Amino acid sequence: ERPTLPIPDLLTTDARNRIQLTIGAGQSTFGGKTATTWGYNGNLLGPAVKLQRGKAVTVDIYNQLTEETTLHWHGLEVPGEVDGGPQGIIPPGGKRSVTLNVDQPAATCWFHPHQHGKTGRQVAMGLAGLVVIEDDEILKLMLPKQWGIDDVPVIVQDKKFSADGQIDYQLDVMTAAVGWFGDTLLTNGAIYPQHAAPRGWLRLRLLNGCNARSLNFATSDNRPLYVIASDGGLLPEPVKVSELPVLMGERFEVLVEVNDNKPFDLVTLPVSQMGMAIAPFDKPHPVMRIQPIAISASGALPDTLSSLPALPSLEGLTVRKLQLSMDPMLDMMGMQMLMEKYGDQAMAGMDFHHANKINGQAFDMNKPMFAAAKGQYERWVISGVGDMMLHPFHIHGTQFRILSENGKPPAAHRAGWKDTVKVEGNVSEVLVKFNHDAPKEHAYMAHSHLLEHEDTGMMLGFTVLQGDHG
Ligand SMILES: [Cu+2]
Ligand SMILES: [Cu+2]
Ligand SMILES: [Cu+2]
Repeated sequence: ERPTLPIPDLLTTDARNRIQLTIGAGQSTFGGKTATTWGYNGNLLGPAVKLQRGKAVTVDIYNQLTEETTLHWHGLEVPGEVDGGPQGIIPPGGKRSVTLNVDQPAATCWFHPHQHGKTGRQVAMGLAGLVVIEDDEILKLMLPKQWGIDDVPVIVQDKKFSADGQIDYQLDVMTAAVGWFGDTLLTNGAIYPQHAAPRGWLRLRLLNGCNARSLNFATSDNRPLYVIASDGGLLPEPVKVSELPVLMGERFEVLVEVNDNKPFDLVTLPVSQMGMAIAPFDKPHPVMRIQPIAISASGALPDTLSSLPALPSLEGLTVRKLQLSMDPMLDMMGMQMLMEKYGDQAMAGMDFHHANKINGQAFDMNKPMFAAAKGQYERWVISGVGDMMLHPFHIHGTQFRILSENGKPPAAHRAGWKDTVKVEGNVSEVLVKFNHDAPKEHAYMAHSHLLEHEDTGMMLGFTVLQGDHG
């Protein structure tokens, strides 16, 4: 029998208004082999922290690893001091506390390490958790809302393991060039689980938690997915899709219909990204089995969900150009190693530690590239012209609107609030506004979310201090 889908615990504040997260090493089992893994409040992955718009929470973070880490709340708009970028060091055996004052629409965000140069390994070892933000608006909708029954998080990740069963992560030339990817797909940490869902509407909060692998969700029997929310919250109305591409670090919430006596699989379809259509990912691959059950369910697919504000006029806004690049030598060496090992299938459908760059500079923790304005829209133009690697570009401190995505206006289910934009051999443009401060000592990051590229230099720091005084 397939294992049941693990359900992260939904963790709320205690009487002291505190949430405790312990970062630690333990053991997990994959395919009958034990592996050392890391987790928040457990052996692997983490809980779902539940936050309400307009309410403060204090998080106490206990680092019980033997190495430094940081804790970043990806998708949360918070000041730099509590954003948990690479400057937010938590010593091994130490504790750090942050007060989060949540001020943004309901959405599914997530959290993960951001340790300088080591983010890929620390996520690969198992660290990731979820953030569920609620507000008044969303609860009035009739959405499926029973956590772990008809409202379920789905954190999808690949791993590769060595013969001893341990997770096999090394940041070497090939993995630095193409990304860390594996042959084993996990869904909330389990291999091909089943989830028992009541007849009616099932809400899936999908996260691509892979280091480097893009995904493309669909159902085994071609039933549609109704997209209701993206990274930064609800869309204005549901968007019906037959397939749903999801970049690394992106979330979408979808509703799917569950009918009596008709089990089906959520699957991922082959993608056109270097290295990612190697067997078993050359064909549709299962993510999990949905098994209909007969218990109570009241959830609805609402005709209307929210209102999206009009894009502001673009005239007169500051433009920032961010040119992404990879060292041609790393690109050539890594691509050759990939082709030699896997052959043509590795391109199907198509020293090095500071090799990857933005505007000619590898990330410098001591030197923010610029100071962005506070409380003012800017247009950021991000280019990957010059290579054909996938760069899901993420900017801390904001939920943004995509104006142009890699050659075209964004797809309808990508036109709302986003914290990731596709850049791949073309140029994208986003409209951003920073509402919180970030000083040089706790700067915001902007980077590709292909973690091995972030780790080898494709990140910049930026500060936010003041708006116009002119
Ligand atoms: Cu992230
Ligand atoms: Cu982030
Ligand atoms: Cu980041």
